[PDB]
Amino acid sequence: VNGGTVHFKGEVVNAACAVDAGSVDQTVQLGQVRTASLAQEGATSSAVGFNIQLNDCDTNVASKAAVAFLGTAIDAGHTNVLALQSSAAGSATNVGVQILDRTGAALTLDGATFSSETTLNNGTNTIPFQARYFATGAATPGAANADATFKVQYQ
Amino acid sequence: ACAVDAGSVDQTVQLGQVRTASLAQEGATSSAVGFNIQLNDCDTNVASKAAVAFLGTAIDAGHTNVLALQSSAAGSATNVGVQILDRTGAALTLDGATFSSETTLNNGTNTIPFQARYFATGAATPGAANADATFKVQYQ
Amino acid sequence: GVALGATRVIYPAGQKQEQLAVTNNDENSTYLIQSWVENADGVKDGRFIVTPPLFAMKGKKENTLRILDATNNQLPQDRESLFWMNVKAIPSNTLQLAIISRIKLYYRPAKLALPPDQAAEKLRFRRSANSLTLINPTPYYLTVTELNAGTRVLENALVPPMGESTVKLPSDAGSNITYRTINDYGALTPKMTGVME
Amino acid sequence: PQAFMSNRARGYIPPELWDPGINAGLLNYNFSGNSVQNRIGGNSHYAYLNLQSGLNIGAWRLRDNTTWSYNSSKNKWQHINTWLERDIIPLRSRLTLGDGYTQGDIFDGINFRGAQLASDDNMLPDSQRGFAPVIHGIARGTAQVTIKQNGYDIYNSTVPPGPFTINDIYAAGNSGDLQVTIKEADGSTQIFTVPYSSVPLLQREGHTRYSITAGEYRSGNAQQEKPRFFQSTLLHGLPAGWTIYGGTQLADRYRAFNFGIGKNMGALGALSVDMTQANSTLPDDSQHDGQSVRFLYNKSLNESGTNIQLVGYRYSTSGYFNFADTTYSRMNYNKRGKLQLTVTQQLGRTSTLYLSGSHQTYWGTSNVDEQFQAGLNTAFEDINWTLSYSLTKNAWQKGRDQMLALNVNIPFSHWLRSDSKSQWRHASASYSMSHDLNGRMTNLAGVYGTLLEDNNLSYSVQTGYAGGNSGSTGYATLNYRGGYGNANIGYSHSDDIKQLYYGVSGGVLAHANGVTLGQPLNDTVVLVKAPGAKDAKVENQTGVRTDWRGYAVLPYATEYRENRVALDTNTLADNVDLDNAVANVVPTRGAIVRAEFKARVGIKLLMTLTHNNKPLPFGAMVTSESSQSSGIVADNGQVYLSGMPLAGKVQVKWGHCVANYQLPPESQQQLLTQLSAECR
Repeated sequence: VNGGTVHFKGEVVNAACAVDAGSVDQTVQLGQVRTASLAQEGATSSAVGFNIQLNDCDTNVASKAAVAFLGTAIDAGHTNVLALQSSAAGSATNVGVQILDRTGAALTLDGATFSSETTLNNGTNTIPFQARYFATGAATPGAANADATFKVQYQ
Repeated sequence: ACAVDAGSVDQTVQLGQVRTASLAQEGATSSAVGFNIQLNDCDTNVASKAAVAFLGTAIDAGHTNVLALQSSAAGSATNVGVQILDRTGAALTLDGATFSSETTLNNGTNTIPFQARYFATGAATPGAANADATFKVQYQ
Repeated sequence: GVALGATRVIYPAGQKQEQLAVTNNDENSTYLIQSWVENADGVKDGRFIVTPPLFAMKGKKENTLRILDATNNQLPQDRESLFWMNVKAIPSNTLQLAIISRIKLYYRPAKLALPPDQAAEKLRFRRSANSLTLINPTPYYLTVTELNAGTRVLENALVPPMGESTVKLPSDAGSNITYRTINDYGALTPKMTGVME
Repeated sequence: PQAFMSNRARGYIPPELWDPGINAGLLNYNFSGNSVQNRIGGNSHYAYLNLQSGLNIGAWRLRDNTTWSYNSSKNKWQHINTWLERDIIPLRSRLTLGDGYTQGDIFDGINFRGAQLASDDNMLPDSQRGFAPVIHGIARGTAQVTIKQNGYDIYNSTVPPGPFTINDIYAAGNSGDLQVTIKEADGSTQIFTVPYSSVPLLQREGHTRYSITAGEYRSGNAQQEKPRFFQSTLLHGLPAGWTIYGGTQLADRYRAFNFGIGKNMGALGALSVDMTQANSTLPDDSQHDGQSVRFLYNKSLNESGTNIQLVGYRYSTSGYFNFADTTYSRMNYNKRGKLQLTVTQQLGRTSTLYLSGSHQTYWGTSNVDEQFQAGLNTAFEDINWTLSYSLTKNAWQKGRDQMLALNVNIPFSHWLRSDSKSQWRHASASYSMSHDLNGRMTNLAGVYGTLLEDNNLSYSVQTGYAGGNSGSTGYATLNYRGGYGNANIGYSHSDDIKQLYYGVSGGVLAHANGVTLGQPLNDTVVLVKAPGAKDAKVENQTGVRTDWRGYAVLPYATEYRENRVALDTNTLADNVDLDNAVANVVPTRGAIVRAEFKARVGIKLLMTLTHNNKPLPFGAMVTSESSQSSGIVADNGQVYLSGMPLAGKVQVKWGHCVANYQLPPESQQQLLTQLSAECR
């Protein structure tokens, strides 16, 4: 007519954020290079926008994560310009891609991280970035696809 | 009559490790973990049917069918509790008088199965979830 | 995009193989996972070996990285040691993005003078002009967040064990200091006040 | 528009991914034995063996139950239940042939033997379960909707410029105030709130549950007969918070029709009223017609999440009998009214006062069966205490019949430090004191916990004292949950009684790849097959280890859900490396699903390969046909290989090179070996 007690013991573990960059395969499309427009070093191209979503995680762990970009610099002077990674007939000359910030300031590719400042969009936490071409003297009609590395320090 | 089996008086159930991805929003539940309550010497003539009722602290009035995890020195998880299902798969109210589904008492040993589950009321913070419940048995 | 099981992996001394879960939530995504361990200076090191180093993940799948020890008991047994575990997801005219998730690997000696619970409280503050130094006598790495000097946050600090970390403080901030350190599992400890000792 | 789009619910699994299982046998045994030694009657031995056989061939699941009893004086094998079950995916239903029970909620629970086809709710995604309002709306322009609870957000998504219906809202407890907020790109945000109150008889809009049962009636009592009967049950969720539930219970002598409606009034609460009209032929030739009404009310959260009230009234007019009264013997006082009032009040965020009152009056017999229950459970830090009171004044002169109980649970972690390595951390002290309001005291103080590395061996030593008689009843128990079975042994000592309990429970699977032993099974089971990986503990389960052949069985797996099965890489032989340490299986109801793991038994090797004194390029594939192994070069020519012989050769395909290598026995004994081998 009477019984005892049952106790339940378990652990709830925090999970790291899942990073989604732009479209599938972490790919962001860029407009084709304009040979006439990419004349001088200061010449630029269309600043195509994209975003990185830190989904499947809490809005606190996502917000506390530091963020950085890195890659291969094309030249000593062009620290912020990513070297194009292409070994074919489609390699272009004196071209590269720049990863900009929200405002439009250049982002260092050395690895110096900065606060994410994630915007809490209805879905999840998001950080927007932009990419644009940066000529360095000359232009060539070739597909100047590049490769960059995203670093997220989960504090 | 009969009584609860020796050893089933005080029982411990290891739910395991669950992640905020599994419990991120209100109503999300983890994988059920089975556990049984055993009765010995229950004869058909003395008591045909029996059922149990669990008595435990509710995390909030709104969710009276789920438990409240106890605070710990290291740190207790927030907005998550323990929910006790049944053979039919429905939740059990943690009130003393609300009993479970009836069962047929076979002569001798009789095992009644139940499931323990994690129930998240909102976003779940990481930590250790430990909960207690007291169960009483009514024979018919 | 790949995800790690926890944002903080604590490896106790004396074990051989820690485990860390890697998962792929996206159903249609082919990935190449490359994992390694660097010291506290961001230098690739062989003291911890993550196996398999590079492997291919197809679709929605979960694997387990085994962190094998090779310290040979050459690390100090007095205080915790810090390492950085980096997991990179190569997504094998367009620029591709490879994500490097970096987590903290705490090599924790088996026997310590103080339990982890009391480490957070014993964190004193040395206040001076344009400085809010945090002194941590406890032998644990303290992850101080939401460092409020009255009405303003300073930044997120990582105070080493038995060390004094430095933080720049604007003079307009008030005397009152409130903080909260991230615990073992990754949650936020309730907001404590700060003593001036 | 989203409404026209076939948007799937959250956590939806296609029926094709569901695993029927494997064609395999099943045998669950539970042997128990009691040695009772009393000074008056010497010693006696009792034995009870419960054997549950089964066969899962194709999709059909045959199950059979048998009991064997022994006293110390004869053997009597007694069948109990046999049933052949199956799941019909197109009908979203479950079919059962043979013995079974009626899960009827509108009607009373009935045990039978026949055919039952009943819709199953577990097959539905977890999101579309229970009761939750479905949001219908028209969004002008592409908008973003955030249906948010009183506390936090629930459903955030994007909606096209058209009609949209959202039915993925979770149950979210009994009561909820869902604020639907749509935000258009151009127009100002549009918000509206909907409250709801759920009742177990309420169903979601456009949701149907049905149950068709036919066959003989089976009951434990020998007096009751075995008439054939039919039972139809239907539960439909109409739009706008209405639910229509009907039922028909037909037999030779009993014919009943139940009709009822349930309503979700929102802030007011939830209501459910049903009338059952029944014509029954009693055991005597007299025929009785009757109607019974079951009114049920659920009030929403009063104050601010403090009080919840449930009022269940049942009026059974004279001449209303259930099926049992009809099915009584050839020759063998009705309930004029029943009232259940339950009030739960939460206070101090820790104490939960539960008050319950049952009040049943009969026809003729004016005596009322009053039953009052009051529970007060509080959880102050680790301390967990409970004070309960009961008062039962029934018709058959039960008197006052009061009872008081006090239970305190104090874990030892309250005093032990957080990082303590002592086994005492997984221990607690339970103190119970019961009074019968007459001087009868029942004290019981005990320690309990687990004392094994995997926390399998659960121990419990509780002494006691029953005083009117003054008997100090000690009680010791040890349960062990190993990888082969559960073994429990206990010693119950009294003033003149010594009881020794000893039992073993286990499960046996005669699958295609030999016989596998393990813990007692529970409906669905997962057969983890990792040949060559001996004694490898599985994850998130206690005491479930692979046998010497590498086959183990998981006691429980959630049906029609994505569950993870992981092998603990920490407690695994250093000579073995798994290609995949985690698998996912979606089992059907009562299905044996194989989670296959590939394990390499050779030594673990890290090879630095250089071609023409140059490291091999990134992404190069290094295979070895000698032991069937593969790997990918990471950097600097470092490649990982699992399951490799002592002396061998590997092939490298950067875009065809061979690398020979030899290893010493000390290298073979090393955990992970590192060697450098120049390639051709």
